[PDB]
Amino acid sequence: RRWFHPNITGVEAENLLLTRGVDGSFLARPSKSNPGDFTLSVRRNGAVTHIKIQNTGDYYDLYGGEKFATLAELVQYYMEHHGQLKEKNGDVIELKYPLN
Amino acid sequence: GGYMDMS
Repeated sequence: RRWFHPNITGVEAENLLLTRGVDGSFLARPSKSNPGDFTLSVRRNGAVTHIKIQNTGDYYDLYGGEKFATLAELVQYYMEHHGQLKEKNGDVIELKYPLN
Repeated sequence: GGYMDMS
């Protein structure tokens, strides 16, 4: 999957999304704080947000929400339902355009 | 980084 950025830092994710993206662009990359896991770096209102993806070994989810068997499945749900990712305080973060 | 609070 081309939105999957394997060896990229949150810093280079922000580099790419601010120079190569538009609002609504996103990518998944691996976690820094939790080695072996992933993170979604999404672009909203000219800045980048990072969302941790929970891999429980039984499913994937966004530490709450629908659960998925694969990462690409998760990304497709959120792409196909742009109202479904809300950040605690109500605000919606749309995953609209894969960065790549 | 600009990390969302997962909660």
